[PDB]
Amino acid sequence: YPLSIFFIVVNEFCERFSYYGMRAILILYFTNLSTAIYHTFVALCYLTPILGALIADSWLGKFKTIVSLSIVYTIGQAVTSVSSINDLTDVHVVLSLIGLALIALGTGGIKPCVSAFGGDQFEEGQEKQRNRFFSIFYLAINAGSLLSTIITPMCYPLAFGVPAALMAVALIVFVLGSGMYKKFKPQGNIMGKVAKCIGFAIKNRFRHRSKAFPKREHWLDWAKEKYDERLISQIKMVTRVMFLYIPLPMFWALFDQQGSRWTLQATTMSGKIGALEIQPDQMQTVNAILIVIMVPIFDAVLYPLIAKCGFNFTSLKKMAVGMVLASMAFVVAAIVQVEIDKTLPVFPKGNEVQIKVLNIGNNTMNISLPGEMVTLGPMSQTNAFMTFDVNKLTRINISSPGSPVTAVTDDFKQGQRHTLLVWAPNHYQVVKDGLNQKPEKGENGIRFVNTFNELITITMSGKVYANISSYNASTYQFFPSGIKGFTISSTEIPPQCQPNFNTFYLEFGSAYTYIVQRKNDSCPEVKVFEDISANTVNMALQIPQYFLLTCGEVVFSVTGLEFSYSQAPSNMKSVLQAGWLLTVAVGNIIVLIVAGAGQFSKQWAEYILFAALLLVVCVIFAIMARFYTYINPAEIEAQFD
Repeated sequence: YPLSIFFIVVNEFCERFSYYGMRAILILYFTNLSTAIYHTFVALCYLTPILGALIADSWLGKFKTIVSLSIVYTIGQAVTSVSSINDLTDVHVVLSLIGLALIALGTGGIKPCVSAFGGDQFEEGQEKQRNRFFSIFYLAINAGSLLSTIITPMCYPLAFGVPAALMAVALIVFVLGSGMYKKFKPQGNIMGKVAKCIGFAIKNRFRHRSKAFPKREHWLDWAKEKYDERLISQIKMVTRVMFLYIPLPMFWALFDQQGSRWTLQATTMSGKIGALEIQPDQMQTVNAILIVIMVPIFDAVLYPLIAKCGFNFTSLKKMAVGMVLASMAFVVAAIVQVEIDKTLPVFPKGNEVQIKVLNIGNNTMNISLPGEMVTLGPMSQTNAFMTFDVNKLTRINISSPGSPVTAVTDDFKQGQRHTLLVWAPNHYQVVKDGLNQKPEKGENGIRFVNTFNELITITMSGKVYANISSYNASTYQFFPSGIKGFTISSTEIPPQCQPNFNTFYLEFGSAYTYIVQRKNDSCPEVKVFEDISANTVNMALQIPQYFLLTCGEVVFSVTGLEFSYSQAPSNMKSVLQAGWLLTVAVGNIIVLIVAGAGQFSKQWAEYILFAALLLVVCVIFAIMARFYTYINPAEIEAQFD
């Protein structure tokens, strides 16, 4: 029996491995809305499966569609790669756009058919062996995911071309197994038959308003009037099973959160392990690492042990329990979410304005501000931002001991942090900061200030600041952690001056401002001032919140596809798979429905998003589980004719 299986398993592992490659690249290629864009196309890929089962069981069977959809899948990836080269080498965008739609079909028509195809090989009441396959099969899906991430860092033609090539390798091997596959063909228009049967029955029910209206079957009492009984039996099994899925999709909206929402939180939690220098975006991989080792344990020890004590868990029992751990997983995040709040600074909102003042002169200056004054010595700054109201910024006076007063006639934008630089009694400057949140992806911004009469130019690892006016600062640019070297160039600088310099360790999430000042020998000097503190909380603390979800998703997901396959009738095995996959499609809509948040504190969203909904669904789902939909032995009922 294993012979024909290996061709199938290696195909999915090889296939889905390449599939993940396109994911990270796509968002980078085009560059809150990232949540929509990331989720929108994720759901889109799961609408196509609708086109999968219909064609598969109503036309050419299952073997043909896999081969056909495999070819069209590769073309989409290949076309997108070359079309991208056409735009840069030489309307053009239209070529790239078409690839996306073509790529989706393969991603859609393959997932349902492949799963149903594997199960067919098991026929001799091989409950344990067929289940072993599904446990093995799911372990293969994440195997590709793990390898995809590690190779991604190590070009566009190869970035797109190379992943596409593997699918061809996967495609070729699957063909070789044709002589060994156990395959079945359709015997008519199954989809059409059901369509007509449903319409006639309900139409008949509409008739006889008060004549034998009480139905002994909610729908079948009327369908039987024209159609074959065993035909009614098959639809009856599928109709009941599909009902149980109504409460399921909410859960998938609770698992996807790790893709973006948690990764966003990883930005503010970058306390780096001493041993290594893990990056923020790599945390998602931790789900892959656990799942490969966790899956064998459950099948190996846990399930046999549970049997010994006589708990006798059923598929329904596990699925209901599986949702519990996922729910409890999120509340752990909320604990971590509130914890970080003790360290992150506060940013202005709307009509609020935050002000920072930095003195770079050689003499102390006195600053007059609405309802308060600040005196800052040479090369000194305020240790924290000062918040103010836009309307309350009425009078601003600047003076130095023994110097005339100087007013400020500039303007400030509400909702933007502003910095005031003063170097002489009547010489000041107003500059915008640009950033009003934690830096994206964890990198730390850097800028510079000009004090010399002439323009200056500075370069630092592929990024250049040039033509900077005197007593005016540039805008921030972001660099990774560690230590970076930089060089300066300016006409006023004599050649003999040394422009080579090095920085201190950067860590993650910090924001420092440099200052350039003249030495007695005309050589420049470098001073550093902080604006935002470095991230403190360690990143490994996300492991707790991760383990429960992955441990809970192994018990849930594995049973989901297996239980969907068993209850399906021998004729419409693939159709139900669409229902199962269709569950995920709805899920991403709910998170998309979030749109704006009622308030700002993220801790609220992390909590109500699961507790008020997921648990309520669980109890509601349990009620439906009380109606023993598992009591259907789909394998034997057909034997009754």
